[PDB]
Amino acid sequence: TSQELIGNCIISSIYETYFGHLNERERGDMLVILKRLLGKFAVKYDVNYRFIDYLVTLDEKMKWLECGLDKNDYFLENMSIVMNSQDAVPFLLDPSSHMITVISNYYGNKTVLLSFLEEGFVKRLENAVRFGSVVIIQDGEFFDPIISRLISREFNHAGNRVTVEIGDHEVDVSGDFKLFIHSCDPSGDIPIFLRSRVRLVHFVTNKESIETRIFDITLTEENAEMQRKREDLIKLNTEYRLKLKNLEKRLLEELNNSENDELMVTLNNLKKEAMNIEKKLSESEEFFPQFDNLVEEYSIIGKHSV
Amino acid sequence: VLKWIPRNLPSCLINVESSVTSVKLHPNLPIVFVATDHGKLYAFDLFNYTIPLASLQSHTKAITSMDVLFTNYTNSSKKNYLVIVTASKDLQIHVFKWVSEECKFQQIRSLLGHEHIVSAVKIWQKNNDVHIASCSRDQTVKIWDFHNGWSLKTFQPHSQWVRSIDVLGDYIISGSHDTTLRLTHWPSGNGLSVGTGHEFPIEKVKFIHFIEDSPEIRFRTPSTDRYKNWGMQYCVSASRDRTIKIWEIPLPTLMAHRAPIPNPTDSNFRCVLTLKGHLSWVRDISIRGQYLFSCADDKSVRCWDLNTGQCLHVWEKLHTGFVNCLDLDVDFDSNVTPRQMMVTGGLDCKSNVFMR
Amino acid sequence: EVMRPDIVIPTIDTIKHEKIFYDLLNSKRGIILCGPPGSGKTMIMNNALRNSSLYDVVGINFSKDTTTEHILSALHRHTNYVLTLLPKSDIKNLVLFCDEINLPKLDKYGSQNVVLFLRQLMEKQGFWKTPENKWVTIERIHIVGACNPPTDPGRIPMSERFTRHAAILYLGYPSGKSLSQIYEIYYKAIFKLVPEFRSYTEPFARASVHLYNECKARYSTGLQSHYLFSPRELTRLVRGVYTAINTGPRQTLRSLIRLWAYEAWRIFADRLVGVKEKNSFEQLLYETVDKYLPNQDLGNISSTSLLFSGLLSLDFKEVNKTDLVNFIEERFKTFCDEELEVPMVIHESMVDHILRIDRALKQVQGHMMLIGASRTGKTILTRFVAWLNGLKIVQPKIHRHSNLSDFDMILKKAISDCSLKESRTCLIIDESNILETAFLERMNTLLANADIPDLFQGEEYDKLLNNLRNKTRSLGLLLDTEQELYDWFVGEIAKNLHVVFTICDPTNNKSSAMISSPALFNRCIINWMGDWDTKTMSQVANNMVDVVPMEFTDFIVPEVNKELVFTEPIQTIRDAVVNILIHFDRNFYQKMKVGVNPRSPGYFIDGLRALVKLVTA
Ligand SMILES: Nc1ncnc2c1ncn2[C@@H]1O[C@H](COP(=O)(O)OP(=O)(O)O)[C@@H](O)[C@H]1O
Ligand SMILES: Nc1ncnc2c1ncn2[C@@H]1O[C@H](COP(=O)(O)OP(=O)(O)O)[C@@H](O)[C@H]1O
Ligand SMILES: [Mg+2]
Repeated sequence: TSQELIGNCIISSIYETYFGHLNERERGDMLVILKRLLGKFAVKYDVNYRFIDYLVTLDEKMKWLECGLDKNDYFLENMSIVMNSQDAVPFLLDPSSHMITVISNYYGNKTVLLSFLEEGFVKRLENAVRFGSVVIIQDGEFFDPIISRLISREFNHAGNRVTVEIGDHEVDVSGDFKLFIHSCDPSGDIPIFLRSRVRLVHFVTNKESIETRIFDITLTEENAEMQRKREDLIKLNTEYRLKLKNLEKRLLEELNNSENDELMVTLNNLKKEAMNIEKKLSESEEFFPQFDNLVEEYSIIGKHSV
Repeated sequence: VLKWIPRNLPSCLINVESSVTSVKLHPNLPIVFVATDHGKLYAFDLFNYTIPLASLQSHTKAITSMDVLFTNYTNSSKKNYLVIVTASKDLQIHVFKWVSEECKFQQIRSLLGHEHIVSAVKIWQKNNDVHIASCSRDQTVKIWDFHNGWSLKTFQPHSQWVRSIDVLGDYIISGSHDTTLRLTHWPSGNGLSVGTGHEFPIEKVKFIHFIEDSPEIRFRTPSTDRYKNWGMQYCVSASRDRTIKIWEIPLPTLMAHRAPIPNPTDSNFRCVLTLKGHLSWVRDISIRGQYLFSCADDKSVRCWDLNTGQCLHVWEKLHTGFVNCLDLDVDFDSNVTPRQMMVTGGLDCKSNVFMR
Repeated sequence: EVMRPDIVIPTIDTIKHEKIFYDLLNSKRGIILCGPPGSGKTMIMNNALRNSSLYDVVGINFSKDTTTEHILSALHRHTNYVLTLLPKSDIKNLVLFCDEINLPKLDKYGSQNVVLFLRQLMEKQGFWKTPENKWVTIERIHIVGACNPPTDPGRIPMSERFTRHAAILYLGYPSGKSLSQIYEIYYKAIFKLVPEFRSYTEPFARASVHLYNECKARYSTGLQSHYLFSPRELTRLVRGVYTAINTGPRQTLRSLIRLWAYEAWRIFADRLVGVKEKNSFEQLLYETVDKYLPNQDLGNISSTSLLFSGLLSLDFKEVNKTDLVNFIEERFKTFCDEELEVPMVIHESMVDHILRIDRALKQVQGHMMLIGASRTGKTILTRFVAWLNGLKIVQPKIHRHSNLSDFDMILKKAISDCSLKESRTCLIIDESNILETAFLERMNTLLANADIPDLFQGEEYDKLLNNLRNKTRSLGLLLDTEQELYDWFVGEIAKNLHVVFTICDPTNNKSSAMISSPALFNRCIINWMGDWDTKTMSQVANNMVDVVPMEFTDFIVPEVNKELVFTEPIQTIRDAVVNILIHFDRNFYQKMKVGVNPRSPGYFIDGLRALVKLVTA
């Protein structure tokens, strides 16, 4: 797993920047050509790689699901591609405008709604960047170039405090400030200056997403117990791995030295947990071919639907 | 003996981990202090340069300027020690005390009040009273006293940020980033005159002091009885326009036992002499005898003359990169012995010293 | 004297045209000069009238927004009223200049106004005064014109009712022999500076004329819309060679040829768009030098092998690449310390472009246009080079809810700072900074002329004249008439103001109209930033990835084709990462059907930053 990490980092980093504004089919095709291209240049990647299972832990995944995001994997990886931008200001493009509520839930009361069409926009914006509150912007198709310094992050380190120039006067910023842009027009013309400096993420629904959602509905209604078993086994496998790691930490802390019953009990618990891990892996090994058969069996319904 | 010229080759070599920003001289014993960019403060001996005498971290950011003074307190209880003040980019300056017996640094006090990075510091003594002057990017030329450690006067000479200052008596000259100079009265704060004529920001400025006896100097001797009574004759400035200009000080509306006032018809500097030939920005200047020494960013240091006004000697390729600072010994004060060495520092993490 | 723009070289064609033009003016007939934009109609026009003792010149420049008030103001400065209108001169008949007659726009009902006014003046021999309703009689005032053919995209065809009364002439491009003689005289004048190479006047004139001929013949307007070559480019080449030689060191023949090749690179091929087109230009330069100059010891004369700078010394001489890169890196670190901080990486192409922008900016009345994709480093490079030369950045902060008013204020403030306060300014204009075509017409007026008279009228004009008189008296110059003050002011503006344009997407209609404008395309130097070639991307990736350790796995060297590897031949894993990223970027841009649109490389920098962060974690 360590002769393999640099291939897995490049497939994940390239997933963040280039795949923002592509749908399911183009993402699949480009991921396939990336895997073939990595194979051409002899860098080992993961044949069983999944972007969500590589970067989206179960805790953040559940926290994002409870906020209001749909259970589709595409929206999950797009929420990941948005929230994992520490350097470039992200662009949110959803005609439904459904995830303003989601980001409000994630950031709590700190979420402050603003719009480019407001007249007191600049004053409350400089106030918000002064206190460092998270800012949500609507109607990005009418981008105002007065925030060009914020968009490209052309700050200057004046002393120990970071400083930006907005409007016609010096203003101060704080490290807890984050900015988001939401738009409602999928075909709204955007300046190339804004487009090339943001992370254009498309929260739209095409025919390929129709096929994916039809397949999801068929799995969650036709055979729902097997999908529930998948979710339960994934959760218990993660919990069992965490408990095994905690038991090993207990064993290593039981070195003592400024054998005993506590150390032997810890070793027996580790033995039971490792046996449980082995049994869970053996049971899960013969469970994914059921998914393969279900995919090969529920594709005509998707083709007819599209 | 005052007409000494360093030879064509460096006497010794000094290696530092990072780039050199300031090189000074101990005015009594052969010890060279070398600044860094990582904030480290070094201490080298001329005859033993392999191993530093002391190494200390006192600033989080880069150190820009240094100053070294030896006190002359009239009382025997206050012994004569060495004070080293280093100004850095960490919004703070630190003051060191050198000890001869233990050969180690000791921080005395740190002076705060700057709103931005400080670029220059100068130390002086008029009559049994040590003062520390500094100028920063916040356009505030601040003055401190050593014993109290409190500010005395804060003022802006220029709208754009000041870079380098020099002190003499009750008068402070200050270069700036708005390609102009302005003298200020130290106690009152009134700008006596404003100099203009450079086409680029000023790097370093120092006064040209008088001399007691010399055959013929046309740029250090007094001109009239008014200037003899005043005590300053010329000032020299260096700026990023590849030139060094020596300027006269205009007369103020001076009155006995009163603050000087600017002359409405004579409150403007006059460019006297200019020197050209440097391939890049002149970075630092130092005057000794009748010879004006200046470094530049052309990997070279040049030796100019006050009287005839051209380069007698040149030293190409002194370093791999830019040459940052030069310093000499004070010749106009009888307390400081004008002994013969030259010290330079480069951006290529190397330093060089000149002996004999 | 080659720097001043009022000079000609008398060949057969220009004297022939001057003779027939005196005949046509003396025949009481209007004259229209129609020809290609580089034929020098204005040049020969001003040469014919300025040297004349029988006619006078009045300066009018038509624009899209032009009314008869400008014509009335211009004629009022040279004529008098007695109802009869007569010129101030009693012997010389006034001749009324009208260049770019196609430039005034049609009304709401398909007609123009100023051309009909001129027609009424030249065939009804007068006009009706508007407020007093009186007839005007005009006796010895003639009308001349200079307009391009209407085939180019932006010229409005003119009604035959006006061209009825005016004679028409075609000023074709001068042939090979005439250009050879003219530039022979130019090179004799320019080589009077270095008498040691006086015998090389003829081969250089032949080489310049021939190279211009083939550069016109190969790259036509079909490939790109801005390949409008003209002898103006050759004249500007002569000016560049002069401004290099006059501020250069002791000169040798090899350095002479290298200097000429560098000027040719920076004036003919900087607007080329294709790599194969640049290779064709390089082959053309090779064969031209070989054909007309059998000289040996001539090294590589590509763009990256010809670096002439004034920063590294006191004169315009060739500099070593490594010393140049080190100096640029240290100066840029100082720039980021003193100014806005941006993690810019140094590569050879950016050094080449920063030097060509520095060459453009040091010229008097020097203006340039930058064409390239976004996030290619254009405005930061312009600010950096302006800080190098001591210029002042005046960046117009234009928002959405803007109009002509605030743009007029920022232009007026920039002009006042340039003239009154005597501070050089490097004005930058982005593509998004031009909302409507009115700002474009304001730029046309600013650049085609030396100033904008519309910004100073009435009380503004009076206070501007008062401030100009105050500045002139403060400087100590005996100037009292308004004409001398105005000419000194426009000279100060033309000497101390440089505009640099930033254009992101040239395929847009607004960008197409902006680069198709005649008063903007000819004066500015066209530079094509374009997209990064493979070598530049490889250099940037090698300079960005090496900060984090990659070597912890055994790597086998894969045998692949030579054309598939863009980095230097692979031996480690960092080169594998560089190759994999460049290959993915190229395949992604090919499979998105971007077409001939510029490919913004900001995706590559973002991918590299995310890569280094993720591999560190
Ligand atoms: N016969 C000639 N003699 C000297 N220079 C010429 C001649 N013909 C053309 N030129 C050059 O060509 C350029 C044409 O520029 P310009 O007069 O602006 O063209 P136009 O009048 O078409 O706008 C001039 O700079 C001039 O130096
Ligand atoms: N090697 C590079 N060359 C050019 N630009 C770069 C490079 N690396 C990063 N950049 C990014 O490009 C931006 C500057 O480009 P800029 O000139 O503003 O583009 P534009 O002219 O389209 O506005 C910087 O914010 C920087 O983050
Ligand atoms: Mg023309």
